Amino acid sequence: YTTEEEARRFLVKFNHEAENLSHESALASWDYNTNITDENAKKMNEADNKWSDFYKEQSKIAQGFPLQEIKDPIIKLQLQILQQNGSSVLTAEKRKRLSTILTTMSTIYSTGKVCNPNNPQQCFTLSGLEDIMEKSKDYHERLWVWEGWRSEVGKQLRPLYEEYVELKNEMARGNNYKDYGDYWRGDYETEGEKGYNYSRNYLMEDVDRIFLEIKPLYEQLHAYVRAKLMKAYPSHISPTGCLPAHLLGDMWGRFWTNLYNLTVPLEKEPNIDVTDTMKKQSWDAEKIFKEAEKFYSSVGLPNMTPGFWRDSMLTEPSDGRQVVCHPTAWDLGKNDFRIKMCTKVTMDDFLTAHHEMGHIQYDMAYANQSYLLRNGANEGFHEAVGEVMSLSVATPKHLKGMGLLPSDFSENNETEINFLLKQALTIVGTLPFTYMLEKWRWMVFEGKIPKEQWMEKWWEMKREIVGVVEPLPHDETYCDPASLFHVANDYSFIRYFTRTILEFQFQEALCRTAKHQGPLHKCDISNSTEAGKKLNDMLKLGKSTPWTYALEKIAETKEMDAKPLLNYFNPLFRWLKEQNGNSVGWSVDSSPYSNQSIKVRISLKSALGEKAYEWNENEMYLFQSSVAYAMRVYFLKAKNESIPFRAEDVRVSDEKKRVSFKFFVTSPTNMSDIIPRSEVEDAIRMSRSRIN
Amino acid sequence: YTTEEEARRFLVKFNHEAENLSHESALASWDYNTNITDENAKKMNEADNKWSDFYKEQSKIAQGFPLQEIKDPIIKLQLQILQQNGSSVLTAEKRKRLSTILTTMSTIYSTGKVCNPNNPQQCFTLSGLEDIMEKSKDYHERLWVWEGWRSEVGKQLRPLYEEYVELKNEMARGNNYKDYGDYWRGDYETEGEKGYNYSRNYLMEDVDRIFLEIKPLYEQLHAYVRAKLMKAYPSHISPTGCLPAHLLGDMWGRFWTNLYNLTVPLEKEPNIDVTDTMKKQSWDAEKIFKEAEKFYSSVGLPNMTPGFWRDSMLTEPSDGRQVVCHPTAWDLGKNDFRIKMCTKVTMDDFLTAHHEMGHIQYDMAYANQSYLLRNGANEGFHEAVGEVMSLSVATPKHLKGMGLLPSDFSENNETEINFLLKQALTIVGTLPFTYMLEKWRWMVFEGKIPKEQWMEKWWEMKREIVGVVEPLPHDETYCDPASLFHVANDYSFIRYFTRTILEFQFQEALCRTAKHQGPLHKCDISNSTEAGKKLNDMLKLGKSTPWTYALEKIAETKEMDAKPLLNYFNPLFRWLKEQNGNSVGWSVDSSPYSNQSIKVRISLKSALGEKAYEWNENEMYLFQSSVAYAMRVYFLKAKNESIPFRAEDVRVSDEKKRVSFKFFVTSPTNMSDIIPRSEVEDAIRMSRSRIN
Amino acid sequence: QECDFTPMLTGTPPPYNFKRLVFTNCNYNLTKLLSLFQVSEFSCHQVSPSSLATGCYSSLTVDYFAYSTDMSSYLQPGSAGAIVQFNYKQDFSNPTCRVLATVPQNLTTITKPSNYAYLTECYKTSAYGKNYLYNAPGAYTPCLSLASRGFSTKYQSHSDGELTTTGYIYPVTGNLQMAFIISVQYGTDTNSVCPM
Amino acid sequence: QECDFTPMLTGTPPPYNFKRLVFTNCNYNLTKLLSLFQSEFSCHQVSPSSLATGCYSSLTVDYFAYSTDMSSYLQPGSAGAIVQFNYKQDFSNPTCRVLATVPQNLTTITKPSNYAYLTECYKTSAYGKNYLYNAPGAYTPCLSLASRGFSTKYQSHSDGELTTTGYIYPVTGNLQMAFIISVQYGTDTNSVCPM
Ligand SMILES: *[C@@H]1O[C@H](CO)[C@@H](O[C@@H]2O[C@H](CO)[C@@H](O)[C@H](O)[C@H]2NC(C)=O)[C@H](O)[C@H]1NC(C)=O
Ligand SMILES: *[C@@H]1O[C@H](CO)[C@@H](O[C@@H]2O[C@H](CO)[C@@H](O)[C@H](O)[C@H]2NC(C)=O)[C@H](O)[C@H]1NC(C)=O
Ligand SMILES: *[C@@H]1O[C@H](CO)[C@@H](O[C@@H]2O[C@H](CO)[C@@H](O)[C@H](O)[C@H]2NC(C)=O)[C@H](O)[C@H]1NC(C)=O
Ligand SMILES: *[C@@H]1O[C@H](CO)[C@@H](O[C@@H]2O[C@H](CO)[C@@H](O)[C@H](O)[C@H]2NC(C)=O)[C@H](O)[C@H]1NC(C)=O
Ligand SMILES: *[C@@H]1O[C@H](CO)[C@@H](O)[C@H](O)[C@H]1NC(C)=O
Ligand SMILES: *[C@@H]1O[C@H](CO)[C@@H](O)[C@H](O)[C@H]1NC(C)=O
Ligand SMILES: *[C@@H]1O[C@H](CO)[C@@H](O)[C@H](O)[C@H]1NC(C)=O
Ligand SMILES: *[C@@H]1O[C@H](CO)[C@@H](O)[C@H](O)[C@H]1NC(C)=O
Ligand SMILES: *[C@@H]1O[C@H](CO)[C@@H](O)[C@H](O)[C@H]1NC(C)=O
Ligand SMILES: *[C@@H]1O[C@H](CO)[C@@H](O)[C@H](O)[C@H]1NC(C)=O
Ligand SMILES: *[C@@H]1O[C@H](CO)[C@@H](O)[C@H](O)[C@H]1NC(C)=O
Ligand SMILES: *[C@@H]1O[C@H](CO)[C@@H](O)[C@H](O)[C@H]1NC(C)=O
Repeated sequence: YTTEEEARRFLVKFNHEAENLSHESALASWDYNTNITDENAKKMNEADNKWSDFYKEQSKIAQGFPLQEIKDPIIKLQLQILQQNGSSVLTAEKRKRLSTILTTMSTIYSTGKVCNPNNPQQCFTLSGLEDIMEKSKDYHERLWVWEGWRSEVGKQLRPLYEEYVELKNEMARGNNYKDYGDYWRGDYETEGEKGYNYSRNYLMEDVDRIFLEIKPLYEQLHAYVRAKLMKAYPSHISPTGCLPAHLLGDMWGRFWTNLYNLTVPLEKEPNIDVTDTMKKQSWDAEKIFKEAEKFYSSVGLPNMTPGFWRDSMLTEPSDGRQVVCHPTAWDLGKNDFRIKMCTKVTMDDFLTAHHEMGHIQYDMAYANQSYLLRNGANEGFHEAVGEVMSLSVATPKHLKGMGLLPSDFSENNETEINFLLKQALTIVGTLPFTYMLEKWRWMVFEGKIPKEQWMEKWWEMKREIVGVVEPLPHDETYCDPASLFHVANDYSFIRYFTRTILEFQFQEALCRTAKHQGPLHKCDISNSTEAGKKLNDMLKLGKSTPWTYALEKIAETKEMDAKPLLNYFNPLFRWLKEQNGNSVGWSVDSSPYSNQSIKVRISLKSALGEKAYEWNENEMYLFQSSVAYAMRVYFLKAKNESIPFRAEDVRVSDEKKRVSFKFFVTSPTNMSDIIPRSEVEDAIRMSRSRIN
Repeated sequence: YTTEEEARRFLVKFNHEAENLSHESALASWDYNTNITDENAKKMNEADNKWSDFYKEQSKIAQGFPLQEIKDPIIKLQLQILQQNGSSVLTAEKRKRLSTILTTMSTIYSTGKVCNPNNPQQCFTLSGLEDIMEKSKDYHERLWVWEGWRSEVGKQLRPLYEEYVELKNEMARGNNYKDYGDYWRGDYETEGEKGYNYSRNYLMEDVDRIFLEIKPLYEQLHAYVRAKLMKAYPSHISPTGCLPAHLLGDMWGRFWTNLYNLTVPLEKEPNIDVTDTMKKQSWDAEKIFKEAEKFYSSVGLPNMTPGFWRDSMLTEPSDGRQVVCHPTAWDLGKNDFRIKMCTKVTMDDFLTAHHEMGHIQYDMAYANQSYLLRNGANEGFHEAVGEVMSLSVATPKHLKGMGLLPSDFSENNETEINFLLKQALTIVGTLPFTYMLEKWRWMVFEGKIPKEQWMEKWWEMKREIVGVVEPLPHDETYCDPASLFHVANDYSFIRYFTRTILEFQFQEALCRTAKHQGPLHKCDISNSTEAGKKLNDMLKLGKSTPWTYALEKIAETKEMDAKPLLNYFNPLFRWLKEQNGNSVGWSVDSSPYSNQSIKVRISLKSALGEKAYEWNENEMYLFQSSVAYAMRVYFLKAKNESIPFRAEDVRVSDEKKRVSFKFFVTSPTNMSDIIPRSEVEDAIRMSRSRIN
Repeated sequence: QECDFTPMLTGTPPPYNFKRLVFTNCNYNLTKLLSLFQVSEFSCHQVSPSSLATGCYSSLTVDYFAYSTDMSSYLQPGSAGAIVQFNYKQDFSNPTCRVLATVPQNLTTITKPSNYAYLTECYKTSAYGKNYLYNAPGAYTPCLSLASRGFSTKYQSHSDGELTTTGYIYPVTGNLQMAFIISVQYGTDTNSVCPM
Repeated sequence: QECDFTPMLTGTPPPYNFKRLVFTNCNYNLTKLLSLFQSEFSCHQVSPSSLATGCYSSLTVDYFAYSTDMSSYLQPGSAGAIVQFNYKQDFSNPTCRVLATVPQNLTTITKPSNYAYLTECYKTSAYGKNYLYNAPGAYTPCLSLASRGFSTKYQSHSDGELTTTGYIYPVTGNLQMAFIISVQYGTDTNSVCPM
């Protein structure tokens, strides 16, 4: 007589009291975020402590209920989400150790600093450092700063990260999952039945196929970028080699947009600039919001409730309480919607406001489902919904048709090319990097490669896929990949790729209904209702259904594809086909320090036999010291100069145990290419068996 | 019809007009010091620029007048003071170089920084570093911080200081002076009143005799301090050796007062503490000044101008115009006087107020003399006048007799001993240091010591006179003496010794008139007039006369002596004679790193001659690396640890080029080695001809 | 007798609350109607107010509701806001007239209410979801019941049995404003309100 | 005639400046003297009551703008500038010093803009500057260019080879002033007689 209605009643029970408490917690958080005061910290603490206490008590009382007896998928999803133990199966000491090490890593990342030998009393933090990286135009200084930051941050992050990954893998193994990689992979499909055969492991080959398909366009773009880059820095780029890592204009290389200034086809044609009209009209902060509301209502979706316009944060507080301008779409529930942002008069502000309003209007549509299901189907839809509208609104034709941008502008067959190139330098540039980083993190996690091969694997990979070569050889003690942000905060880093694909997937699918004629980049979401009906049908589902069902609802396909993406870039592909029609590709061998080093052949230990020994480190020590002494005496021999060469002036590289070395020497304080081959060759020839 | 009355007319045209600009300029400086604003800054600029304009035009128009034709000493003094070329005889390029290097030295000193390998993200400046040195009581930490600051500051001050000394010597030579030392000595010099003979050279032997006489008391005090120090840090102080430099409590050792806590004979007897009376009565800032005025007038000196009491800076302004609380006694002239200080209720504030009152009294007592003579006779009187009164007012008997400190206190024969010890730990501690530093600077400037021996002499001296031994060997590249304050600001440093003698020189002679009975420390300047008359006779003379005559007026002697000083300490001397009556002295050989080092002297070169060459500061590198490798393999072979021994881990010591020297090894990251002799001896014996 | 609504000027207007009043054979003057209040704004469903000055027919429908000026923009039915399905129904019937008013101070009998209050979410809770009820013509917010308790805080909410209610409180500043609805019923009968 | 000083209530009192007032055989009542003003009186060991009888040589009435707090320094016990560089504190036949804070009843009295007392008037020379001092019966012999006036703090001006520098004290609230009564012994024609 129990069946599963006991679950039904228990569900109703937490439904009664979850919403209100969530409301007070969220309003306390907003109150802090608006006004910064000490008492607000105590308020949030006394709210969140009891909020988490309610989480823990309800979880511990909900654990005993069985799962295999559940038949209805709707309640089964909620029960499976709820009936989770996770880290609770871990003993306290290691849990607190994990928390402490995570906090230590965050703190050590937050307080970096790199200082030059020339003026050791002046130097920067990450902010001014990034500013210099963005503005500077000197090869030497940029290489220097990148190397300095990487060395300083890496040297203090090896053992901590090693222990972190060890403990995480142990936790994942103890949580019934094969590896932490599985645990992250235990999401983002986690379903499929009666029409859907797919499981967790299939994602690997899905992304592999997608990247393989997308490769050629990126290869062509890379060819063009390499061809153009040699203008700025001659005698540094091999015609068939890769590119220096530090020359990608950004700290890491996640975005290439900053290179646009250098790859502009020509400066003869000015771009679109209509800031004058709004600046002279001086639109109020509310005018843009009202216009955006009119635009969105033009497609049929319901407009926001009047109560929203009262409780809001449209303008600058103009009060002593300092606030941050990072746009946010606070969804408090119970039809309490608020937007936090400071408003100015710029196109970027316009598109950001449109994005935030898209966020909030998507959130509104599904308010009546439940509490636990108040979420997106995956990690990509929520941002995709805003991104599609943001892409649509920027089209010049609509801007001309809505009142701004008068008809005194005749577009040509090159301006759209410039717009497409600008979009491509960001939409596609980050895909190889994201793929490479995610793959490397996975394989490190499950333990396929031992710890000692981390850095030797990393640079090989960067040579293979992305097409970037290290500026200077790096030994094993470094921990380059930890210098990033998302690496040091244990944030899942797969959403970006799938989000970028689904964006254009939805764009093409929806534009299909509009019955456009020309290239997809000219599509519009102007007056229409069937498109709005389809969009509402998509959004209202929420988390109650598998996402593949949603794609079938619009995309009518059970999987993703790059065909819409390449179709959207077809004019760009044809334009680029006429510029690099002779050569394209790379070789994973060449490098800047390739024509400068010396072979330094190695004699076999067994050939010597007597008085022979394996390195066990500590011996290239002697080689470096001896060659440094030889160089010091060499300069005194005829050059009559007093350069105090040091021990760490010899660069080990490309070692195979007892099989080979390679090295070259650099000046104490101007390490770019100095001390060419001939000088060191003469110096080493001069000396005698005092070395070997 | 010329004679020298033309000089009289010139001096009239000078004195009648040289005023009425200083007043306004100093008023602007006062306004800036009280009000911090940019308008005040530009006021100071526009005032001082024309002030220096007037100075330089007066100088350039006054140069042509002859000197040998002047017979009256009074006018001759003013003419000699006004007529001088100085740096004007230098080229513009050298002058700007000197200014730039001085500014660079000041800037680099003001922005020091040191911090530990353990927590590199946090580092300190001098302000908190001095506090850490003052409070910290850890041998390891204090030695570490001292070494770090010394290294960091010294490494960036060698070439600049070399250039500075070279240029200063050149310019001094170009100004008709043998050496810069002579130029500095030109301020103590004075002519004779037909029975006085005082040349610059005589000063050296005078100070030498004074120091030789004073030595025994300092020797006994040093014996007691050494005997006491071993309580805190056992197994660090040789019974007959010197003391570590970093253990002198203060950053450099310029004062010893901070050791009082450790050298207190016993804590059973509480000291004088009468803060309660004025803390509960809350003496206002005005009443302390009024009482000090009453005290000063009691001896017969004229009281301050009534107009003063309004225009002053007695209290805190209590506004946003931030001010600094350094006590100053500004003499604006034209009977305009001001005292600048923030007043609290403490004994130290009381004595500082009395000191400033003495300063202003002495300054005001003379106003009839011409402008150019409105200064002290030498560099010592102007502070000696205040210091003598400050010493006099601190006596407990007077404080009892003036209303405070009721008669409910019976002094014993030990409390006065504690007071005398407290005074001695500051009055006498700094004399050896000052003498040593001045001698070193003199000899370096004149040029007997070549540059290459700059640092080898300093530590010898510190072993000889003061009685301090370095904690770790220091090579030639260091620049220890420039890490101080006055050295980096080119301020003459000899005044302190003469002033320190002169306070007691005056005290004894003046108390002679009062007809005291007991020890001089019980003397008083209570109600009386003849002493005031003598003081007026001393002060009113001004700069119009040689200072030896001033001493003869009250001191009635042509030279200074330490006999009053030792007499003042006679009870202290007899008390200490009963504590170290067996052993006292030191040997300039012992050192902390003496029983833990091994000679290395093999005459490899001179023994054979072939395949070896003279030491060229380079093969030292080979030896360093070789011994580091030997230690590495010695640890790895059996101890099984990973200590990446560096190159900078072997300490080179005294050198003669005679193939003999010592050293010891140190841990990579502790700066305090243990590494007994046996281990390093075994490691070096294990190795083979790979090294030598 | 006369079709007069004199006792209307008594005090606080209905906040979700509603009323219905009807008259009999009578005579009503246009002069008093004009003198009721000055011209702020009136919108009639394609019926001239002047033509209404003649003709005795079934009945009128007079009601005054607390409101505000700006929200009259959203008064016009062009969206599914909470005002129509989750608050007082915007009932559509025989052509009617809507009037906005800002009452002057000299009518001292009227009492200014403490604060405005319009419902946001009243619904019959269920297992899977919320199961929103939607207002219908001739229903007047069927939720009612526990809504009589009152509202005291922002987003104040309370539930009884299995009905849950929550509303919004709008503080009042300055002079208040009123909204008048005059819905008409045609046909001459005993209930008919006659002119003069 | 009546030894009356009615025109004293005329306007601004003398600032270094001085004047001489004397009378002849007359009658004077103590009632008007008492009604003149209410604050502190100090006589040179002479009872004011005993002065109400007897006709003899003359009185010495003079009124000088001044401040209450500086009256402490008024008493000669120091070499402050008030005596040797400002109005002489002449000592003679026992006199009387009185302090006053004049009310506003009689508007004829005019409040001066600011007070002014000399600080340094001297005879400039070659080595020093001849800090000459005031003497009894001299009334600040410097004078001369001091009549020009003072405008700024520590304002200074010199003429020929005489240099002068004074102080300007802003006045807040009701003005304050002092009397001096130095009487001359002996009965004669100019003697002031009581009644
Ligand atoms: C490090 O050495 C490089 C190589 O010589 C220097 O770069 C040169 O800088 C000059 C400046 O006039 C340029 O004209 C040359 O073309 C540069 N050479 C190369 C190969 O790029 C660089 O300046 C040195 N850096 C420092 C700090 O001394
Ligand atoms: C400045 O003036 C003072 C007095 O204010 C002079 O002091 C006099 O000096 C003479 C010298 O012969 C003595 O005879 C007097 O007795 C001193 N007078 C007092 C009151 O002490 C002082 O000499 C003057 N200075 C100069 C340089 O002329
Ligand atoms: C450097 O080595 C010294 C060796 O003495 C360490 O000093 C000792 O540290 C231990 C604890 O490790 C204490 O118990 C001893 O009292 C210390 N002093 C001795 C034995 O004389 C010192 O801690 C080391 N430095 C660091 C940073 O670990
Ligand atoms: C949440 O609200 C949506 C609003 O669209 C409801 O959608 C309704 O779905 C039913 C069938 O389940 C249709 O008959 C209605 O026409 C839909 N209403 C629309 C499109 O406005 C949805 O059912 C609600 N969910 C729950 C659990 O009540
Ligand atoms: C989760 O952890 C809890 C608490 O230890 C335990 O009772 C339960 O069996 C675990 N397994 C699942 C599937 O929840
Ligand atoms: C999917 O199909 C494969 C291949 O037949 C099969 O091995 C697997 O069990 C299927 N999985 C599901 C969930 O149907
Ligand atoms: C790019 O060039 C523009 C002008 O075309 C300039 O304002 C801007 O600073 C440059 N840098 C970046 C990063 O855009
Ligand atoms: C919809 O049609 C109206 C008709 O007036 C037109 O003004 C408006 O621009 C159209 N909107 C869009 C988005 O095309
Ligand atoms: C100073 O310089 C001037 C100007 O060149 C010169 O006449 C004079 O001899 C120099 N010497 C002295 C001592 O002033
Ligand atoms: C000091 O005495 C020496 C030695 O007799 C003599 O040469 C010198 O001239 C004297 N100096 C003075 C200033 O009297
Ligand atoms: C000395 O000891 C006293 C207590 O006797 C303490 O307050 C003080 O901090 C110590 N240090 C110094 C430098 O006086
Ligand atoms: C000097 O003696 C007088 C008269 O007894 C007394 O008032 C005064 O305080 C004494 N002064 C000192 C400094 O003791």
